Amino acid sequence: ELCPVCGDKVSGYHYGLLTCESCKGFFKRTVQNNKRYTCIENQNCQIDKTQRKRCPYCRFQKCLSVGMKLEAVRADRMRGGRNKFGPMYKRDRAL
DNA sequence: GTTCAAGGCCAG
DNA sequence: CTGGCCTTGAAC
Ligand SMILES: [Zn+2]
Ligand SMILES: [Zn+2]
Repeated sequence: ELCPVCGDKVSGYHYGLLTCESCKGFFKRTVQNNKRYTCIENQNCQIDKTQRKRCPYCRFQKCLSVGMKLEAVRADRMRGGRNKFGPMYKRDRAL
């Protein structure tokens, strides 16, 4: 399937839904360090595989827009296991 | 024992 | 900063 954010190849469920590996890394990086970006355009830049790197601000807005969850990023940076969205993913897979 | 989604590593 | 690959571990 295609990443709902940039269209790249999905690698699995990441923070609420299927996304590509790069967007998973980007969202993690962003939320973990409270990164704050600023768009030089009009905060409505188009995101695609070849432009996602051009504006992190709009890339992040899209991540939130499509449904990526801030709560899936762990405050205590705990490793492994499975979060509260475990069952949800199991349901999304079936349907 | 196996899954597999979340965190970590690091070459570029 | 980016993103492909690695490590971790509760849930099943
Ligand atoms: Zn993506
Ligand atoms: Zn923008």
